[PDB]
Amino acid sequence: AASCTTEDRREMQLMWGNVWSAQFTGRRIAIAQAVFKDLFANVPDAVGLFGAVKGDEVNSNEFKAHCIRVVNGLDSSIGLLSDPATLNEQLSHLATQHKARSGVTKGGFSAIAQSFLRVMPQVASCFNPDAWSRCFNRITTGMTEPLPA
Amino acid sequence: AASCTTEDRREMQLMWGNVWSAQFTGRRIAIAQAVFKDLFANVPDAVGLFGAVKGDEVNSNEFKAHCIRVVNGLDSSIGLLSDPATLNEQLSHLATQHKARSGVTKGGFSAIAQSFLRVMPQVASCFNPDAWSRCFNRITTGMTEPLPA
Amino acid sequence: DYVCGPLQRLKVKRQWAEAYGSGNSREEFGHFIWSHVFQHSPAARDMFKRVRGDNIHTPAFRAHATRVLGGLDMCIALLDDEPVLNTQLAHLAKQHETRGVEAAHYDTVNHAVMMGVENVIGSEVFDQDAWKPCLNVITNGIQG
Amino acid sequence: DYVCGPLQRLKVKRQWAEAYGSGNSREEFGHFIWSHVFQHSPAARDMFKRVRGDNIHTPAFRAHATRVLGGLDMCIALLDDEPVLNTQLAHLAKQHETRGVEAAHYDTVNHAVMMGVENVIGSEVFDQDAWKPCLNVITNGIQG
Amino acid sequence: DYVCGPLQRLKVKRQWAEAYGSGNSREEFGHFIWSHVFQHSPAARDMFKRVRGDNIHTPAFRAHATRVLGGLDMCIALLDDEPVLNTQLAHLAKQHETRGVEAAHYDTVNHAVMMGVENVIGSEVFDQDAWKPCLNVITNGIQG
Amino acid sequence: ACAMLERAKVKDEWAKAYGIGAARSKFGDALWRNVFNYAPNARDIFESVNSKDMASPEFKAHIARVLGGLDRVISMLDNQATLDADLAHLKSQHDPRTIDPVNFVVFRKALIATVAGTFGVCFDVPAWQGCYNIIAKGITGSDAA
Amino acid sequence: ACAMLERAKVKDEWAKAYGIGAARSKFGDALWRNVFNYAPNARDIFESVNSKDMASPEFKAHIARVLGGLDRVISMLDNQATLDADLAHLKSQHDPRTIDPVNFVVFRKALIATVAGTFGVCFDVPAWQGCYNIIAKGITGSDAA
Amino acid sequence: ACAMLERAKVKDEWAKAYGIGAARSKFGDALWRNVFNYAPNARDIFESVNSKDMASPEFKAHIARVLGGLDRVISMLDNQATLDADLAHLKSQHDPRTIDPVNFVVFRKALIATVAGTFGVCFDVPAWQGCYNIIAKGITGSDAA
Amino acid sequence: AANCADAAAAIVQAQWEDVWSAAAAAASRVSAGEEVFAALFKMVPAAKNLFTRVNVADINSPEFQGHVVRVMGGLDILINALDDIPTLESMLDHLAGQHAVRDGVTGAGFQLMATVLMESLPQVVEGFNPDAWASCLAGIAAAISSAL
Amino acid sequence: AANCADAAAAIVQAQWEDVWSAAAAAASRVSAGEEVFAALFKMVPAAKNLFTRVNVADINSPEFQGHVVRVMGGLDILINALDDIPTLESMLDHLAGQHAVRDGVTGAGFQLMATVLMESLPQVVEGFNPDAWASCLAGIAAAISSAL
Ligand code: HEM
Ligand code: HEM
Ligand code: HEM
Ligand code: HEM
Ligand code: HEM
Ligand code: HEM
Ligand code: HEM
Ligand code: HEM
Ligand code: HEM
Ligand code: HEM
Ligand SMILES: [Zn+2]
Ligand SMILES: [Zn+2]
Ligand SMILES: [Zn+2]
Ligand SMILES: [Zn+2]
Ligand SMILES: [Zn+2]
Ligand SMILES: [Zn+2]
Repeated sequence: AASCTTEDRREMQLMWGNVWSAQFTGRRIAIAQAVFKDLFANVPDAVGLFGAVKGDEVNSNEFKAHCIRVVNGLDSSIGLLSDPATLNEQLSHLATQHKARSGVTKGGFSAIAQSFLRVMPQVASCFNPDAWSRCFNRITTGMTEPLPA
Repeated sequence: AASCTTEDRREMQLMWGNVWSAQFTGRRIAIAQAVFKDLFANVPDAVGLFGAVKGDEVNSNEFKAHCIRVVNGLDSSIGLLSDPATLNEQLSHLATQHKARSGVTKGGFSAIAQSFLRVMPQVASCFNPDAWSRCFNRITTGMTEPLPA
Repeated sequence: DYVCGPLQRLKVKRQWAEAYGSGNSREEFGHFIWSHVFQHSPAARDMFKRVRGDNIHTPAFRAHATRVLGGLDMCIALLDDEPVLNTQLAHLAKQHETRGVEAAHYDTVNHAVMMGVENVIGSEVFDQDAWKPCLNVITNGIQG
Repeated sequence: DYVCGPLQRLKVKRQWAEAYGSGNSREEFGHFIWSHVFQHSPAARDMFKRVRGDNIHTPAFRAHATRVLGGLDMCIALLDDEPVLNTQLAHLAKQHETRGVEAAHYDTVNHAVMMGVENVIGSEVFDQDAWKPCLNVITNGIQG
Repeated sequence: DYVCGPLQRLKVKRQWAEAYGSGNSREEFGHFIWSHVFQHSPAARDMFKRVRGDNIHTPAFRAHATRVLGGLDMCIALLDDEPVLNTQLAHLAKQHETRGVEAAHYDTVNHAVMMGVENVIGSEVFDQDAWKPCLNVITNGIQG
Repeated sequence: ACAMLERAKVKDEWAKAYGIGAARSKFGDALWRNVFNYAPNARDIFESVNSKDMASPEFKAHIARVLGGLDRVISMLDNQATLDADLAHLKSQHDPRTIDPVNFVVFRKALIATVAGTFGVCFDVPAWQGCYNIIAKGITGSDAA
Repeated sequence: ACAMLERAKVKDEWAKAYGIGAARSKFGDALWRNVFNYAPNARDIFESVNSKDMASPEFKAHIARVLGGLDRVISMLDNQATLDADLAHLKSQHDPRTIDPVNFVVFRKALIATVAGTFGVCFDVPAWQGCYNIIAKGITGSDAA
Repeated sequence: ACAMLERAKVKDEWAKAYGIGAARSKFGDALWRNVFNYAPNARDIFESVNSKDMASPEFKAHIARVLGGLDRVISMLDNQATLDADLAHLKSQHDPRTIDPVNFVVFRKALIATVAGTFGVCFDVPAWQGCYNIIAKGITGSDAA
Repeated sequence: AANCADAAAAIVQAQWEDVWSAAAAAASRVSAGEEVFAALFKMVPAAKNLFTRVNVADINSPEFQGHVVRVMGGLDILINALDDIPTLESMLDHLAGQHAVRDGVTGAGFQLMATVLMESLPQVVEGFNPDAWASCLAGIAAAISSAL
Repeated sequence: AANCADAAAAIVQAQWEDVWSAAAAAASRVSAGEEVFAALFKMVPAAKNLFTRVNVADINSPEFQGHVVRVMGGLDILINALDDIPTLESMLDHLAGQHAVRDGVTGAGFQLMATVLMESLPQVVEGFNPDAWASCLAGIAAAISSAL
């Protein structure tokens, strides 16, 4: 709806912290994949962007490692929501890492976001779509500064 | 009876900690001697083992220093009962220090043990012979690994 | 007293878990580490000119540390999956490629990280014979 | 501001008492000391190859420290009995005889121990003009 | 990331306030600082032979530190009043005149003081880009 | 199956769970959160009641009404007479919305979660599924639910 | 359906519910009370383990074992390899007892009650029913449960 | 008998019992209440110290002194040298008062009561009687107490 | 009797729970087991031919992994029911029967197992206590192996 | 509506209170204001001629210092009544009127002001939170400027 409120961030933080596995990559990959699999399904030409990391063989080490890196990145931001000043820097960095890849559109995020929304509720316990969305989009906004559309 | 239980170690630790004098050698020597005096009484040829430390002149500096060292050793183990992993190393060391002295038999300990049992109740407050024994023997077992018998 | 065996890995995994806390004290966890790093090698700061390596008390640097510990978390988390682990370690290696990270630099950071972990979980329980070697597996990977 | 007089001894005796606690925190008390020792003289570790001087976080080493502080306790406890004290100091000396302990090594350990004691009892109250000299009396004894 | 601007001064003023506490913990605040100073420059102690610089755990030295932090408080408090500030800074300068305080000496003390301040108020919030420069304004004043 | 005993029981538990006052609002909010997480697509169905803002008075009002229905129906399980008539009424209210009866199954699931989750391990799963169906049947004459 | 996510989830919840120590005994006792109340005739099945005295060490021991099975199986949901083998093993243990597979349905119900009842309104009913069935199927190759 | 161990022990317990600060006053008051209840006639002996008003500073002062004696003597049990001399001193102070040594027995009793009563079941009765006597003997060279 | 001090027991509990709770990871449970056996074998390879039925031929096989897990479950069941002495009895009795029937299992095959857990638990456990563990472990290692 | 989350609000409160409480110092309040405007001017000097009435000619003049303070008091009033949404309304309404009447003040003069506070608050504030601040500030910067 409106904006990612403090209350919201606390919520966002829990929904995430609960499905997060601090000792193994299992769940991370499982979730990451569920998302990408869904992204690639609703956006055909998307897969073409992850050539460098074998986005075709979602079970390939190259891509798993990627998922790991993605899930990690989102963890970075989500947790950093408690310190906006620093979040800003972090998201700006992520932004740059993405400006550098041709094909990455602001609307691509708009999509992956829907995907997460379809996935999280399946793995997360008492999921709060609204709150999650508000804050997810806050993170998105930063990550996607100069990207096209 | 059986084995030196956690509960037992706690008890052992108190019975000892209470008669222990952290600032002076007085009581230490007093107790040490009471023990050795009793050991030497029930085991004639025992005194012959402490020649290096004038076990004949129990009031000699050489022997007092010894008592101090013994009492200290036992303190080391008793307190280390709370950390078996490290106790093991410590007792093993004590064991070696004793394997190196000819005449020191496993049965010698069996004796000094009885002595302590006769002395402690005299100086210690509400003494618990059973618990003390269980744990004393635990410390003994380690100290006397390769010794004859 | 080395060899980052499967059990040592499980151990480091759990201890890392405790140190990398829940998702809050990470700022202080990062600060401690990097703080310690520069206390040992004041010169090392010069490598982080892009991220305010002169003042680690900066959103810019804090964000940097975030990325570092984050990478570290991945490696530690991948420790049980040799194949994917090296794939990632490779990625990290390329991220350092140009930069002139000497071997002694990694030794320092590794040391610092352990200090950091010990600081949080305590000296009583802190498997050094597990962290030491396992951290090197990660370092030697980024090494190239 | 030296001379380990009878009063300074009484003082050290009591302060040692507080630091050497009841019989628990001795693990951490030992860790602090030895930890500090190697932070100053990383090389010194080489002398403790038999007792895992490479990782003080080891039952082997912990046991070592136990012996050390224990010896130390005796000496401090014997401080008031000159005759028996030197007899003991002599014993300790023989225990070090071969080993190549330099004077500067004892200075370090002494310093560390004081740091350890202060750490526990606090800077407000910590008679340095008592520990410093009295510790030397013990050290110079082991010295030989 | 410097320039002791009017806002940085306000900041330092407030943070100093918190560190210099209410009027109790000043003993420990002093101890920490000076302790740290000598940990870095053990030699510096030689300049304080008049005030037991050998044992900071002394009423004599504690009194010294009292004077120091006190002076420091004035300067920080005068930070907003340029004219009166320099008048004071001048006074402090004359108090050091003869004594051979090198530039590096002030760098150390300054560093220590910040460590002290951070120690008390915490790394989360501790404007380094404010203390660093503002402290220099004071130091460079005493400098002469 | 939904025996007379099973009904006395279903009522008993619903009562305990539905709570007294602020507890009811809480329960309702819990129930619907589940409904929309179990079947995220069913949300668009309630845009007429501002399902966009799950905290909007418009929707809380809705929750209020549906819970009230649920209550008045459950409480009447021991009176076929009324039960049937009221269920019939509800049917009249839902028929024109042309809702896929499968959604009513999702509901049953979500209700079970919410009620058991609030009531405790004592929750009688079979009795609930059975009697819940008597209601679902009455509202959308389908399989048996 | 029992997706990989549903499994990660079922495990997560089971963990929270099954508890750590004394909580486990409690859970077990709760579960079985339900099993025998849902199907009082199924009690005679366990007389071999003294189901006469539900507090007898003999039976608590049984509960212990079944829960242990339940745990080791659920925890392996993210590893078809082991899961299948272990489920196969359990089948070997139950086949000779010639048990009406309907009883395994009763169990599912009772399990749901007990776990949801302990876990809270967050309990994912569908995910549990789905994955519970993967286990029931593996233990007694039937319908899908 | 009063062995060196018995002495180390008597001291240990006295210390615990005599307490630190306000506890001492309390102990003293307890001790003397006992003395005068055990032997009500012995009260007239202390009129020189206003035993009429057991709460008078005059008497509290006395209690203070006797306890101080008791402490300095007990604490010296591990040093015959001093012990004897000090006990001898005390004898000099009491000899001229011509006190029936039986009173010193009453004291022993009362002391035991007071110390054991304060110290706990751990109180070593024999060790106390023994070592108490070493002191009574020294103060009033009699039987052995 | 399958007991140890109420407290010596609580210690083992915390420690065991520390490495094997219902909320760990399918991967961790496997490795603990894998290691336990690999070590149990290097010590006495003469024992491998005892698990032929469970694809011991390939320790990483599902059949064997499944077996290993069953063992862990068991040890858990025990360690945890250590506070309820009378139930641990039935616990043991059962396991005993289950082993007495496996032709080949020796009352010392267990002695080996013990030595293994002991030499490797401190690798995974935090402030591992060999004493508390020996006191509680030998109590039940002895009850399970009540035959041969 | 002049609101932000109950919590997003409590944050701003603590932070604002941190630098501007009734118990600060006449000198601190002045400097915060002085800096705020000096910055508000370097950004758009075309705005100086808007405070001609309050001796803007000499920012350190009593007349202007007095003005500056009035502004702070206002911002305080707002920030603090952030929890009482309906009162903050009147708060705004008033300020609005007070500004709508000052010929020259643009609905973007405020946009500038915002940017200024944002770029300089972190200088004085402790653990400054731009998000919470942006969420609450824009809420009222928007209400005050309800004209032009
Ligand atoms: C909207 C869909 C997105 C697209 C199309 C996109 C695309 C990409 C691509 C193609 C890469 C380069 C991979 C490579 O060659 O190594 C990348 C990297 C990355 N992305 Fe995204 N991304 C998206 C969303 C996200 C989100 C929401 C996050 C997490 C919050 C994220 C986190 C990352 C991270 C951490 C990296 C790796 C950077 C590195 O370590 O070098 N991405 N992304
Ligand atoms: C069973 C009776 C024991 C015998 C026969 C025995 C015998 C000895 C002898 C002869 C020495 C060598 C003394 C020398 O030449 O310096 C010695 C040293 C020692 N013993 Fe024992 N011991 C006995 C029991 C114990 C016990 C129970 C403890 C305390 C727990 C103990 C602690 C020590 C220590 C600490 C040393 C000194 C090592 C050193 O500093 O070099 N002993 N013992
Ligand atoms: C052993 C643990 C280490 C890990 C896991 C690690 C991880 C990382 C990661 C993920 C980045 C950010 C890459 C990006 O997103 O662009 C990074 C950057 C960097 N690392 Fe490391 N690193 C480690 C050790 C070191 C060491 C030993 C040094 C130097 C003493 C070092 C120096 C750098 C530098 C200079 C950067 C670039 C900073 C910038 O972005 O301007 N790293 N490291
Ligand atoms: C000033 C306090 C010191 C005391 C009271 C002390 C006491 C002890 C004691 C009791 C032992 C064990 C002897 C045995 O049981 O075999 C020991 C061992 C040792 N000490 Fe010292 N020591 C002190 C200082 C030092 C210093 C300054 C160093 C070296 C920097 C040092 C190096 C050693 C070494 C190498 C060992 C042998 C370790 C082994 O058993 O392998 N000690 N010390
Ligand atoms: C930057 C903060 C500093 C301040 C505000 C400061 C302040 C003071 C003050 C007020 C005194 C006492 C003067 C008196 O009452 O006679 C003093 C004394 C002294 N200061 Fe500083 N000082 C500072 C830094 C330094 C540094 C960098 C050093 C040396 C490393 C130093 C060395 C001395 C010495 C040697 C004394 C004389 C001690 C004595 O009375 O015997 N000061 N300082
Ligand atoms: C047994 C469970 C249910 C009960 C007792 C129930 C009861 C009610 C009641 C009392 C109303 C409002 C009556 C009024 O207009 O005054 C209502 C409205 C409605 N119900 Fe249900 N309902 C149930 C399940 C469902 C399900 C599963 C769906 C769809 C997935 C559904 C969709 C609707 C819709 C769309 C409205 C219209 C609300 C509006 O736009 O005003 N209901 N229901
Ligand atoms: C998915 C759920 C179930 C699991 C995981 C499970 C697991 C187990 C386990 C581990 C055992 C004991 C293995 C041994 O002998 O060592 C067992 C025994 C048994 N189970 Fe199941 N079981 C389940 C459901 C059922 C159901 C529904 C029934 C019957 C209504 C049943 C009847 C039995 C019987 C009769 C025994 C024999 C116990 C004896 O006499 O020793 N089980 N089950
Ligand atoms: C072992 C126990 C006793 C101790 C340690 C002891 C100690 C003392 C001390 C320290 C004083 C005062 C010394 C001074 O004049 O400065 C004193 C006074 C006195 N004691 Fe004892 N006493 C003991 C038992 C008794 C008993 C049993 C009696 C008589 C029943 C007694 C009768 C007196 C009297 C009459 C005084 C004179 C006080 C006065 O008038 O000033 N004492 N005693
Ligand atoms: C304390 C550790 C041990 C525990 C708790 C334990 C537990 C178990 C359990 C639960 C089973 C499977 C029960 C079933 O058939 O359903 C089992 C089977 C078995 N155990 Fe143990 N066991 C232990 C030690 C040993 C040892 C030391 C050996 C010998 C090396 C051994 C040999 C076997 C064999 C041969 C089987 C049969 C495997 C099969 O079904 O093919 N066990 N054990
Ligand atoms: C959020 C920040 C602002 C607040 C809370 C605020 C507050 C105030 C207050 C309380 C007054 C004086 C009311 C009175 O006449 O008694 C005032 C006057 C005024 N404000 Fe603002 N103001 C803000 C921003 C601005 C901005 C951005 C401008 C344009 C640069 C502006 C221009 C003026 C002018 C011209 C006056 C009249 C001065 C005079 O009396 O001569 N204000 N403001
Ligand atoms: Zn270091
Ligand atoms: Zn350490
Ligand atoms: Zn130092
Ligand atoms: Zn100090
Ligand atoms: Zn420093
Ligand atoms: Zn810092």
